[PDB]
Amino acid sequence: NTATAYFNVLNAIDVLSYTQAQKEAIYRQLDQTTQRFNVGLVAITDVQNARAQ
Amino acid sequence: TLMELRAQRQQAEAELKLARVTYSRQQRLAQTQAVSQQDLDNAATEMAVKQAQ
Amino acid sequence: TLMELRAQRQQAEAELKLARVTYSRQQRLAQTQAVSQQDLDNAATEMAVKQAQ
Amino acid sequence: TLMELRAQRQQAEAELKLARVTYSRQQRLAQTQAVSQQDLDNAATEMAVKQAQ
Amino acid sequence: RSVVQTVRSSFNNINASISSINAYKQAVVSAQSSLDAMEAGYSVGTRTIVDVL
Repeated sequence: NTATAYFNVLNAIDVLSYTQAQKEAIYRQLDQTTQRFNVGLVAITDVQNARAQ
Repeated sequence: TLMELRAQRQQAEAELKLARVTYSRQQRLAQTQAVSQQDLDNAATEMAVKQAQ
Repeated sequence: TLMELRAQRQQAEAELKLARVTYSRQQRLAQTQAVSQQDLDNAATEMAVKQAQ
Repeated sequence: TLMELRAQRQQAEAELKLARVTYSRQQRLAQTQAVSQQDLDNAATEMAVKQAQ
Repeated sequence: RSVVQTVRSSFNNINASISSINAYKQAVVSAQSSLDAMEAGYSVGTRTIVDVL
């Protein structure tokens, strides 16, 4: 149990950081798409899509 | 020759109908903010082209 | 030269068959509301073009 | 003939509007680094073409 | 020590519930606008009612 619980923390750290990087990536994805709507290239629906992401 | 152009005009007469119905049928949705002004600029101009033809 | 046109007409005679079969094959499904009236317009106009040709 | 060119110019006058609005609409998003510099080169050059036409 | 574990975990789960509710709300709004958009697509019949569904 000791060893198991020990490793679990590591794994959690891992997923944490990764999910973080994903966060930033998707974030500037949304920013790009947003600006793209601002110049009017695309439908609002995509904006809401990236929003949901 | 006049008969030749008499038919060749009849072609453009049909294509103008296509571009026009496509444009109005885009705008009627476009009051609900259809696919940006992009396709509206892709429709309003083509109709001008068929008009010039 | 007349032989040349005699063949060149024979080409359009085939393309007209293609556009016509495509049009009827769209409409027969279109009584059950085929893929919008959009394709009905896309078929109806091309047939007019092959007709004029 | 002058009437013919008088219309044929009117066509290019519309296409130039399309390419130009498309170009500015790319650059305005491109201050936020729009879809690479690739599309900027795919837009600025087309405008030069319509300009030459 | 057990109940300490449990209560913290519970608190945490509540927060998770909060964020999840947020996300799904936005997903709802998004899918809704997408719906209305495609409905407008059928307003001139670009699609099929199934798509709408």
